[PDB]
Amino acid sequence: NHTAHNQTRKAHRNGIKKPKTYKYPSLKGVDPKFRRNHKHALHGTAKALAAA
Amino acid sequence: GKSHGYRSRTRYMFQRDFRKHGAVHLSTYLKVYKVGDIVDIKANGSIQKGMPHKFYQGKTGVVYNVTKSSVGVIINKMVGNRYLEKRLNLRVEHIKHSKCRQEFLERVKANAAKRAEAKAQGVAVQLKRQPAQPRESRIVSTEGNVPQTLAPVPYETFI
Amino acid sequence: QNPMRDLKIEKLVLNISVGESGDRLTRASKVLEQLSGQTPVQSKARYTVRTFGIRRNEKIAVHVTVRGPKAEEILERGLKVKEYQLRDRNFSATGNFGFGIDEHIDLGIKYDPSIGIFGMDFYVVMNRPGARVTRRKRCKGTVGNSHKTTKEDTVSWFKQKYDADVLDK
Amino acid sequence: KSSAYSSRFQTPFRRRREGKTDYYQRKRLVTQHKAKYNTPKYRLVVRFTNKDIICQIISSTITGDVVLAAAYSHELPRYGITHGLTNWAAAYATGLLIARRTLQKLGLDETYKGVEEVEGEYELTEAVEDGPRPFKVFLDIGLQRTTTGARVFGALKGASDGGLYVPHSENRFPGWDFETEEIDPELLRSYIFGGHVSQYMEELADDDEERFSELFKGYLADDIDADSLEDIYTSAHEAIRADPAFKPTEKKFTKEQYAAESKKYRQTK
RNA sequence: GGUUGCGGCCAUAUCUACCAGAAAGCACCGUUUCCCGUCCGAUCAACUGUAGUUAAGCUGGUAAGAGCCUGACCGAGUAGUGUAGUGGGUGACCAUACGCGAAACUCAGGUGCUGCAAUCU
RNA sequence: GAGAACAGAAAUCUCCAGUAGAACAAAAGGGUAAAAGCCCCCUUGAUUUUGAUUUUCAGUGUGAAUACAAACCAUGAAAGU
RNA sequence: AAAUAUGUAAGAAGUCCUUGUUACUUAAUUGAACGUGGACAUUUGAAUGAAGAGCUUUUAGUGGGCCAUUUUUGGUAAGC
Repeated sequence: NHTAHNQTRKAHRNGIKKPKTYKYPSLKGVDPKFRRNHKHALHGTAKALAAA
Repeated sequence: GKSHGYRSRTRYMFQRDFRKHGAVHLSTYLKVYKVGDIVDIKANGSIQKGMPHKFYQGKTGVVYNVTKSSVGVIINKMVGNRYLEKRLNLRVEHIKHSKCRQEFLERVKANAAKRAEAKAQGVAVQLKRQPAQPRESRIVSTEGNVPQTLAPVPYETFI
Repeated sequence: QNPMRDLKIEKLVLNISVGESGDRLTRASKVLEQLSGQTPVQSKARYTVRTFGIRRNEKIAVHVTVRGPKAEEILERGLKVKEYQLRDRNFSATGNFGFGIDEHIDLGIKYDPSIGIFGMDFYVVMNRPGARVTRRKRCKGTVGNSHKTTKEDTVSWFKQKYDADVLDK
Repeated sequence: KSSAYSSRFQTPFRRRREGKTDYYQRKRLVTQHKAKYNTPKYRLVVRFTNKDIICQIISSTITGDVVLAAAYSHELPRYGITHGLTNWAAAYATGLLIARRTLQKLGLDETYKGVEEVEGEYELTEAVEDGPRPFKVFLDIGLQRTTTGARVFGALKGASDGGLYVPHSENRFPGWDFETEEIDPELLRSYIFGGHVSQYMEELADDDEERFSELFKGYLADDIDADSLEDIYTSAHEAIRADPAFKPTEKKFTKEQYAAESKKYRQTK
């Protein structure tokens, strides 16, 4: 009935791992009014630096 | 049976400090937050809209999303054998900036300044911190501080 | 002495606790209209007492608060019913005072043979000029100890006015 | 009371003990959208003392508020208004002065003239196309109670006529009938100029002819009759549009001779 | 330096009780025709700075004051507590070794500081 | 607490003190004083579209909440909500 | 208001200068986010260790547990 013996040893056998951050996190949870404009800003920056 | 509410076992955690009740002072609504700022989570029971859970009280996270009257933060949380990234939407009154970063930022500024000083002056400097080294040789003098002899103290009449 | 120091009258509230609710209540309303000129207001019941027969939220009493020049006129015609003989116990610790008459006809009104017979509660509160600092909204404050009105200053003003011979008992 | 009372007593804020600031109102007037990070949120502060009107434009930082532009009613003698400086028309002219002064400070006084020939209609400062948007200030009427026809909406009307884009509605201006839900512009214009003062002047000229002098003793001594108030306020508004820049009063002393005299009476330790 | 408007930190700012405020400001104050609101122009609204006053508000001093804040050869290296022993004791508990280490108290000191704009002998 | 005809322990009115000792539908805990309490006015955001997130958690469902987006509205002088 | 225990940070995905994008934001040629081009790339900004770091697929057994120190709750008390 919920004996927490051996659970920390089981947790620390295969390590307790960090979530492995990256550059460019996902824009799925951010403000959609900002994300809609950030799409157009990235597109305009790409079209500017393409013909340079 | 046992209960697991949203605010269970939270009697002392979400209560205002002694002689600190009432309205929130206006500095909290004027501190600005950008994406990437590291903030502490410290809820108050006065504003019930946008509270964190009782787990996240005291945890430090990184702002990922700024909108009207509330910021969203990212907190690693250990469940089982690994950490999960929890994204959570807090009002500003449960958020204080972390001053743990604003020693490192000013330290970067200071050592970049003295590194640019030394590399154009013609000397060598260290930029790493060091732990408390052992003490050095000193000659303790005896002019006013003549060593007063101490003795252990007896027990009778002290009782 | 000094201006902004005189115990000017502030308001005189006339009050009648009818105890019941009905035709004498509506009559006493017209009595206070014929006396004051202003329309009066009725008050509800705070609590419930079975032995006095009033329940929660029932209009039982009529009062009207008069100010300005007619307040001391009604005060004079109410004092000449008591023959200008007031007690010392009627004066409160904050310097306001009142009394109660048993017949409401002998003020100077005309008599009606149908509107009922009742007494009336006179109460008058007065203070020196400058008590807007408590009653206003922005920047409230309490009047100073030298400017507060007490029982001794009120009975001194009542002795100087009207040649009262207030009872000190 | 007790030691146990005074140890557990929590005093409120200082400008709440003084009774000067409503923090419940100030939170929502100052607190801004977090996605506009350092954008200042300007408040048109209108305050009424017993013989002066204070119209300031005020932003807010953590180290106290910051005044962008202020305009007082005791500089209206530079434009023509002498008597009745806590007037409805004087509140209008003060709001017009702070609007013209703020737009001259920013550089929008040529693009946003507002309305110049005022008839009392309800009209908001519409944005011009392919240019800058108008300056945006939010009015805050202190601890002052809002009633329809109050003086503090005269400064609102004056700022919106000067072209300061204060968002508002018409249902607190004088002349707004609560039955037809419509305003009377021929009454609002009569309050914008001197109509409700001048009408009382000509009524007291033949109803109580000494109380007329005891009220308008400055008007009779300065030879201002009832009908000239319109001509006073119109040329006053024209002078305000002409030169609204703020030049300070020339000081008698340079604030050290002031301090040397004020330290004499200050009763220090 | 005085004052006003808007403030920041929100008692070193509060509470209690006397005294003083030049100038300017603020305030009390004067009056209901109009906008407005009331049992009541008392609050609120409007008009006049005109008849008056520092009496109050406010500000500043004063107090073996209550509180509040700060500091330590204060309490005290005390209570508590992490680690160790085939330590002691029948036991409750205790001592020792390596560490961390309070609090109420006691004494001393203090009683708002400051930002923006305007104005004043 | 001090006062006022009947009127008192306890009906109505007036002043003074009053950091919440009241009230907030209901358990207990938290919160709240120009309010979140008490009165008054106007209303239907107790609405439409589906997403993201927190809690219990397998990071499944159910329940309940949180912050926005695109509409349409309410209220207020307004910021706002 | 401890002791023990606990979140985060200690840089190259960093810091600074300049000016490009945007339908977002601003009274605004303001800001936000992502950038271009330069500069610092020496101690790449505490200690110690690293016996490689990261990732994926698939599957067995298990899903009756007990004892000791310390804290503790029902319990007169236990090998409760």
